[PDB]
Amino acid sequence: KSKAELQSEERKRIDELIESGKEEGMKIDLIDGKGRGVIATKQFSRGDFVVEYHGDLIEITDAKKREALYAQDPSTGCYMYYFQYLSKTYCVDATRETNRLGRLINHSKCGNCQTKLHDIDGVPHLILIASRDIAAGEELLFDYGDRSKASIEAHPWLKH
Amino acid sequence: KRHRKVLR
Ligand SMILES: Nc1ncnc2c1ncn2[C@@H]1O[C@H](CSCC[C@H](N)C(=O)O)[C@@H](O)[C@H]1O
Repeated sequence: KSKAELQSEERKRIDELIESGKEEGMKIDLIDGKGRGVIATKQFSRGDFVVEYHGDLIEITDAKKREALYAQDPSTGCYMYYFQYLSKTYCVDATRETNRLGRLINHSKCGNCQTKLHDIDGVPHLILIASRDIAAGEELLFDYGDRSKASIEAHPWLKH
Repeated sequence: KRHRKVLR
């Protein structure tokens, strides 16, 4: 197959999985020092779609409104995922508890998933792709990407 | 003190 053909076939697999919301090969576990995490129950191969980071897709005005409200309640966790799309700031706000697993995946700078922006006919999606082969039983991890001094002071696990 | 998740 040509690159274009392989890319088309990959886009097709990804679009189908985004559509179905199917989240196979994963389960929730308690991970020491992290709260809940998501662990592989099957081997994933490098390049495989893992999961969508699924939640409320919102723009910047609403994101700030929600942040200011979440900041007032210390029991509320951190599930807001910011990105740039077509020169604007967007956020997948996964604060609401649902059965979707992307929102539960923990942080490492040296993890096994990489987030990508995936556009379907003008609708942006954040998806996690395996950055290497992932063993059954190991925790899914990606780089949260917040390197700010303000965050790292309060959340030192962001440093590694 | 909150942190974010941010695409890079
Ligand atoms: N490497 C890490 N070490 C410690 N806590 C982590 C971590 N990665 C993520 N977390 C935790 O996970 C939160 C982001 S949402 C990820 C799911 C969360 N563990 C839960 O049980 O709901 C972070 O604010 C922090 O509480």
